[PDB]
Amino acid sequence: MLWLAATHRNRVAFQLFATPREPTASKAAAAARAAAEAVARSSTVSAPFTVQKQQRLLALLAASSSVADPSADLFRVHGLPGFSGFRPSSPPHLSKLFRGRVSRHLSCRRVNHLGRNNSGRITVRFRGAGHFRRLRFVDYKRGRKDIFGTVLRLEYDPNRSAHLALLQYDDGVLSYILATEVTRPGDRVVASKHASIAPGNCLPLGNIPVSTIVHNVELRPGAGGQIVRAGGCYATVVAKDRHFVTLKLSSTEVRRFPADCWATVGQVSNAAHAERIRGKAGVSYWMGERPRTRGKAMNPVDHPHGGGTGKKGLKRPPVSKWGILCKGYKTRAKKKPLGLIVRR
Amino acid sequence: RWWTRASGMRNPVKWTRDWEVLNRKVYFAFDEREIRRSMLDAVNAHRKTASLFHRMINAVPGVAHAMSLPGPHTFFLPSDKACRDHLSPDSLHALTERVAFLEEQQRQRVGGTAAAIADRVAKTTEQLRTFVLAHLIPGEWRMKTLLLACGAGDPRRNGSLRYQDTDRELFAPVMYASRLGSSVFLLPPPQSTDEPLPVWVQASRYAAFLPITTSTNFPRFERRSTVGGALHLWVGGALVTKGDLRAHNGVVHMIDKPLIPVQLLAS
Amino acid sequence: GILRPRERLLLNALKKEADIRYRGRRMHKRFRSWAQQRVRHYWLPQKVCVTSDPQLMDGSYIAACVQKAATLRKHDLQLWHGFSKRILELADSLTPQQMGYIFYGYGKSLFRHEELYRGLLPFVAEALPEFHSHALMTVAWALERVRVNDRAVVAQIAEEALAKKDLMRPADFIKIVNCVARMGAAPPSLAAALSAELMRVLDEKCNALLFRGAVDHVAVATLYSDPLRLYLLERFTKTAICCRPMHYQKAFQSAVAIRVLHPPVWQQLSKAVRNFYIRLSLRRIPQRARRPSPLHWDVSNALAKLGVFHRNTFQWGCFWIDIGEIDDRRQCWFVDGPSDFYSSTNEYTEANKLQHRILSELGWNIRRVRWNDWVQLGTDMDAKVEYLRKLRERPPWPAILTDGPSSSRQEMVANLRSARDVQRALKERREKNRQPHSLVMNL
Amino acid sequence: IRPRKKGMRLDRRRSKKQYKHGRHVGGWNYRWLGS
Amino acid sequence: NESSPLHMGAGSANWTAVARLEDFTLRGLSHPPWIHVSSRPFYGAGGGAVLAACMSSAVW
Amino acid sequence: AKVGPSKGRGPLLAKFAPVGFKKGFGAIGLGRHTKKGFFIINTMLVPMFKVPDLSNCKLKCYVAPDTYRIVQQSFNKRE
Amino acid sequence: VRPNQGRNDYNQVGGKKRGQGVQVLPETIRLLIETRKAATAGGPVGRQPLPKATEATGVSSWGRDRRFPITEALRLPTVAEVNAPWEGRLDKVVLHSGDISRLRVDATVVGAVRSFKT
Amino acid sequence: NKVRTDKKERKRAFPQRGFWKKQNFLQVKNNTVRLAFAVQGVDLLKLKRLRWGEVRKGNTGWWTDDYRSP
RNA sequence: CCUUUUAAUUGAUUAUGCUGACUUUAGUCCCGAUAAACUACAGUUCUGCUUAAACUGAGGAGUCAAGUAGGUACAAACCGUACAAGGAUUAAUU
RNA sequence: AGGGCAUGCAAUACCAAUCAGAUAACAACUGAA
RNA sequence: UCCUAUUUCCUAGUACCAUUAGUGAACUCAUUUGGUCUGAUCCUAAGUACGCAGUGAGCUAAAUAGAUACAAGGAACUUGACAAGCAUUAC
RNA sequence: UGUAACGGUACAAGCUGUAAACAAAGG
RNA sequence: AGGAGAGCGUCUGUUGUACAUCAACACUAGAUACCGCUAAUACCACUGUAGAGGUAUAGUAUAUAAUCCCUGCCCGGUGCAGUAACAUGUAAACGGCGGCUGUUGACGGUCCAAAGGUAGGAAAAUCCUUGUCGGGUAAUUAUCGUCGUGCGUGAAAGUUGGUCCGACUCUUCACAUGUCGUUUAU
RNA sequence: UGGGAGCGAAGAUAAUCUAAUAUGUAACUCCGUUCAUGGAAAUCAAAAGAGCUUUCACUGAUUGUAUUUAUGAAACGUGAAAAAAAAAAAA
RNA sequence: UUUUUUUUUUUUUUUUUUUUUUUUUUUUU
RNA sequence: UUUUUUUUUUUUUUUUUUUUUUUUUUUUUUUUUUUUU
RNA sequence: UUUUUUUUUUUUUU
Repeated sequence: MLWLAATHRNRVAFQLFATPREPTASKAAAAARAAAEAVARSSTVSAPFTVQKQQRLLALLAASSSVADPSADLFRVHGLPGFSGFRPSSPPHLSKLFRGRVSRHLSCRRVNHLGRNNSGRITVRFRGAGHFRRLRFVDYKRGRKDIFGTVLRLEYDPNRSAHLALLQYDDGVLSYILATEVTRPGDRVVASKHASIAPGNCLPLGNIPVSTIVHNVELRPGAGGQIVRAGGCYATVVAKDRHFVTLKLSSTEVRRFPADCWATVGQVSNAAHAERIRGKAGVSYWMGERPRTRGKAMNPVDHPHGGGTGKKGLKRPPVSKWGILCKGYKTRAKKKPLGLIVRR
Repeated sequence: RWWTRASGMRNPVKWTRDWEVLNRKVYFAFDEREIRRSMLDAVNAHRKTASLFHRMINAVPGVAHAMSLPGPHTFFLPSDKACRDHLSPDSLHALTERVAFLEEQQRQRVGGTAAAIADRVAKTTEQLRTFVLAHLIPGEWRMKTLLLACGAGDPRRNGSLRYQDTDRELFAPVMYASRLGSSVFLLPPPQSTDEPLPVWVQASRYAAFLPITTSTNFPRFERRSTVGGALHLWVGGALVTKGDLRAHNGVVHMIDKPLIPVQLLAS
Repeated sequence: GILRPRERLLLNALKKEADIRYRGRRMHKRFRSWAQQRVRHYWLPQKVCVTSDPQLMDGSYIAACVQKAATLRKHDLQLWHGFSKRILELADSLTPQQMGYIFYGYGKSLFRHEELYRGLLPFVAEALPEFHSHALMTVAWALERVRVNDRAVVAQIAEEALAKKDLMRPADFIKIVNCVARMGAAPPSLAAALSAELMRVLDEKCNALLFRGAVDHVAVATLYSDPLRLYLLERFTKTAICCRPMHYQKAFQSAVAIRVLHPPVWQQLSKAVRNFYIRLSLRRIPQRARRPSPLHWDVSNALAKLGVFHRNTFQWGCFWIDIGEIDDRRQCWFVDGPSDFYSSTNEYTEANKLQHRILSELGWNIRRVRWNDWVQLGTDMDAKVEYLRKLRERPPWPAILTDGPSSSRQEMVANLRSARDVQRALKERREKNRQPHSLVMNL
Repeated sequence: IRPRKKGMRLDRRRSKKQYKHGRHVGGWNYRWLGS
Repeated sequence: NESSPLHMGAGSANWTAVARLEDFTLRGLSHPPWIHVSSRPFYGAGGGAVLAACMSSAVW
Repeated sequence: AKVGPSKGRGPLLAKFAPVGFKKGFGAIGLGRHTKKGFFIINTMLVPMFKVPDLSNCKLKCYVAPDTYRIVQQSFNKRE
Repeated sequence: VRPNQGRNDYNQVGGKKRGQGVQVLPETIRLLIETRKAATAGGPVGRQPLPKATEATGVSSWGRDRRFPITEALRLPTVAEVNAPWEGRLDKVVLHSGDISRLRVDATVVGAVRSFKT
Repeated sequence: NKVRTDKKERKRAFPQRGFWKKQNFLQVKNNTVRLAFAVQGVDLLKLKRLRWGEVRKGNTGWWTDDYRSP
């Protein structure tokens, strides 16, 4: 959306967003130190957030916490006959998610490419135009240091497999963040090295205890989470160094990361996304998918597989449309030197 | 500078002509219409009109959080004029002094006296919260809904609301030379009150002049508010001048009288 | 892309609603037009600053400033009074052109300040020979608007106009005539000469557009002779198409007054001509919105307390009546004011006298109530009721209206000032009674 | 010519190509006036 | 095969043809060709004072 | 061709085209367009027609035939 | 999205049309002004014993320093000289294009108001 | 087309039995014209039917000559 | 005339040959769903279909084509026809 | 050639790096004619 | 003096261009009577308190394309139940 | 330079450019 | 376009075809392979764009076809993965899987091989244009049931199939009927 | 324009096929033709000697490249037409 | 009632066309 | 739930922008600074 | 899809 000069950057000369209030920078420095000490005083928890602890907290949250027993009879629009069969799943006052519209000032229109490059030719096959979508302004950088923020509601992201959260700071500014499995409307978060080891809290890798479940880990200092963002994904702390932190990713891969980078504590929301079963091809049609035609039912010129008839068999290895093997054939530059990768 | 540029009256697009199908779009465009703005937005929009209320809402904590919930609600916003002309001078001055005290406390924060201040703020906040929350009513109640509820649409109950006439010889002598020479509906109790709210309807003064300028087909028989409309809705003996302020959270109605609970009412 | 069935319906209905709404807006819009005209052949080229130092200003500067202020509608007392003060100092170095501009500005602004008019009049009188059409027109036009009669100077203006007829503009000539007739300063001979020149002017250098401006009921019946009357009446018929309600009203009024006052001349008209006027009356003529005055309301309250039924406002064919009794329709009252009389005097205006006589002729029991007499009563209701009762038992006014006693600026000012506080105290008392003040909070 | 195709082509009069030939009604050998 | 004057004028008009990599030497009835047409002939026995010959080179 | 100047159609005109084509016949501007579709007209750009008085003019369009002989006779005197 | 993409001039950042209400910084102004000012910095040359003629006849002029020049009336060419070829009447009339104020003359004719007020 | 440029000459080649007659519409049109002249008071049909050198003042014809023996 | 010469491309029933005319097949084939009446003393023929209201304070609820297709003497000719202010207040004249 | 001579052919080239248009702040930014 | 305040506001003669206001696919195409018929809407209609539209003559041959009515038997026809038939009959 | 459109001429494959087939006489 | 038996079988949806007149493609589902960000892959002006302003519950590639059902053996073999710096692991990736002879024959001899058709179905979208017996008819070789030899197919190559389902072949029942022997009238 | 510069394939011949010829030919872009191109020797020749550049004839279809099909105005040399080293240290 | 003009939205120029003829000492009357 | 519109302009709010600005058209009304409330 | 005195410019919204 934005210009290349406005979006492209290699080197970063800052890792925080400063919003001073005093007339002079000398006073602002003292104010920042006071805020940091205030957050340090409040911080109390330092134990690692393990899977077992996560489980135990989830059991408490989803066993007894939710009890209101409300009078839903009065919570409805009186005198509205409604549709002739069409009814919502649940009322807005009992739904998990917010029954509304995304913020106008935190969203924009989505440019649909249809899987086409500048040349105008089809690049990405099987790409349809489904339901209209809006790009969300997700705040990946926690620039707001030494400040608390409470959660107002949880939103749905069509573009992501996880849920979002509407964060509001004390000053009254609204921002979007990646929600968690634990976080519920009303919970408070803070981004600071002196903060406690709690869900939602963002702390450096180095400060984060060992054997701690984390997510939204950034590659470079102050760049944003790229290695793990999807729902149900998380990383683990293995080892620690004076300048490096060893992390186990979701793909069972061991890699070292800088000690200076930031990371979030917890698990991405919507853990049960891989349990839905589509009852008909209409779901795929609405999602923006297209039918896939196998190469077997193609002409020899169209596809190598064409013409040649045969079942599983063992003589002639299969060939893709591109003339390249697709079974156990590694696709990686052997010359590319391994970096911070420990175990691949 | 294209194939077609006609607009407005000359709309190139073709629309349905069937009255049956047309009768269904009006329902969707009026009743099932969606609103983005919240109740607070609506309230704020008329800050000028209700400054007292606008300030109390943002001054006393708790009310702001309560009036932002997803559940349907119904709100009444009394007017400054109504407040002024209803409330006695001493009560009005005392209320304004406490609102200013809370605003000053917040300004001091953002910028045995210490012990007494805590008790004073604790008592004043509860009193104002109680006062404020009294107006709030669960559920969505529309003007039409109330009107119909009050028996406005029942032919057996519309006898005193349909046939209205006045002396035409006194107001239009030139056009007449031959002559020369309801029920109570009970609403759910408020959030901070157990007592129900009675609502009724009344005939306006203007309604008694329609026949002089309209075609009437009546059968054979055998102070006054200046607000417009044929019918006047009285919600607990407060007249409604404006209503149908639909929002994402409910509806807002402006009444010409401040509703005060018995707990605050004197002996 | 694709939309949800639910949303689709709502969007289509909304869209339809839009169309309906748009169709429903341009109903009453009849007289509108995308095209419009703006007058631009009057602004000066030079740039000035209204907010500048008046001392550094000159005649030229001040003249410009005055007109620019007027055009921009920058009504500021503090600003205008400084202009007046500097003008008084620079009164002896004003060109005829500048004077005219000044006058026009003042008049357009409606800046009621006699102190300046009275001081600038004598210098105009001396510079009359060097005056031009525009200046001459603006002087009178301003004077008329501000309602400051000057029979000594206005007459001179007219005479200079007649002298410079060969150089004057039809429009300015017409406006001069109109002004003169309204102010009532033209002897018979002057009137006659004016009429004679006007007829030739109208018949030689006037069009449809320019002719319409010559129509005036007050002027027609007090300035215009029979020969011009007949020609005016006949040409109006022909030029009616290119007219406005404002001219229509005047025309109708003219017709009525002519019929009522001059039967002979009326009969002298042709059948065709007569028919026009006959049919005219039958049509609905638009009128501006009207409402009672505070004085009107006070009088009405006193009258109602006395125990008499009446109306507030109503039209009667071609004339408005202040008060009309229901028990006896014949009866009628009229509430006067400062504007009803000339500045610093109690003399009635020509239009007021003409309307009084027309109704008196037609048989209307007409009564008049002054404001300077009324103000004296104060905020007492019994005194006003007795005042009204004493008037009621007395006979009505004569056909011919007369003027009141002498007055002065001092007195005028005093009266105005006095009334200022009465109109506020009565409003406060009225407004206070509406407040019940019953509710008492424990707190 | 389509919009996309037309947006990447110059005018023929922008070049000297128009003064490199002698085609005329007489034939293929045109001599300019006053030559 | 539809009739579209807009299309026709936007793709096949006088200003659209000039952008075409075609043989402009061919004569065109409704086009701006680039073929020279030899002009007015020599003079016989008429008045020498009224023989026109130039304009854009002589305009003043 | 079906469409275009090839059958005596001539150049395209407003009449023979869809709604929206802008093409006049030569005129003089008398105003400007606003930001809402209105048009403010100015009287300053209107031309002025100058005509002398013709109330008393002895001259006529044509000349009497007898003029020729009188003019001719004057020439012979110079010989 | 239309086929307008790919062109380098597509959605260009900053333009003639875009920028219609933006003014240059005072830095530029100052720079320019200073540059222009600093183009003729040098010491005096020639000779100036006596003051420049800047006052009327009789009255001396030594202290009254004048920045502006003054033109002499007695030094101007006449209309006859102007209209003469290369090799009352117009022998004593001059048509000058300049500031009247800045002219040394014996008398000057001025149009005052009737009240004679400046 | 008046210009004679379309393919409307193709069908005409083949023989036909007959064609429609818009008598209903034509009659109406004629009637309207007749009425429009009658309101003024001039007979059009009469003039469209009278013999070349025939003179018939008013509503008169052959029948008129019957009783007018003298 | 005779005699010498000629780079004329110089020679015809035929390439289903190219460009035209004119015979035979051959007075053969082709003809669209519903008409009638207009008198010698008054009148309303039958049938198919069924949005045919033109001030009622509101520009008849739209787009497009016709490169002007319901004007005009039983004319495939000539000559006319597009008014957003509705010009006829033409309720008068004779 | 005495006088006159609407309009269109997209024109700062009687000069001056290249690359859209009334011929483009640097850079991004690329080239067989 | 008990109105929610008794806060003046009809309408400036008006640049350039489009238009046949009704029924009808009026568009490509062409074996083109423009307009009747062939299908849903637009009018609280005994089909809208008379609306639109309707093109030579004659004649018992046979065959062919269709409609109505067929004794008894009721798939014996055909590769095949193709086709045809039933779905209206005291009121 | 070479050409296209509109207007006039007798509406035209010519001529012509609203001054649209001519100024011929400056003492 | 009806009642009943039985063979085959995910349609709705797209389209006239890989032979003997009787098809395909797509899909709800499962499973395999590649890829840690300037990702893989694609266009093939190369410091570009799509992928994607996405981040291993993500992206892309190949093959199969129901929500479930128990789903056989084989790495001698091309290729890929790995490295003794050419063991070993991948058959839901990549062709497939058998002779003599003796007692209806559990059993015994011998040759060869990586392994030596598993179960189920079975006169078949396959052998053969009349396999035995039973149900229908005055006649049934057409067709259902069954036997499992006559030739033979063959398991995430998709086999078998309870219930439900049907614009898919065929058997058979019922009403009317000019299809008819065999042709008439308007 | 068969002139000069960049890039530059195929039909065809070799009775199919490679090289090769076609051909550095066709299409595309640019210079615009005697006021042009070119150029006054570190050249050619061999033991004599010619003396910037350019056109024609002969030597000669000789030498050479190819071979299964072709291509080749070769170098020295002779004849002839046209003939051209430099205006010049400044005033 | 449209077209024209701002926005969508584009020198993605509809030859003989435009609020577009050299761009305010305009003689304000 | 397959997760849907907003800029020109209108209204409201907040102001130290400007003849690039509303007839030298017209009506009504008790009325307005500083040394008359 | 902007409606009546013309421009520049900021927030919210049925």
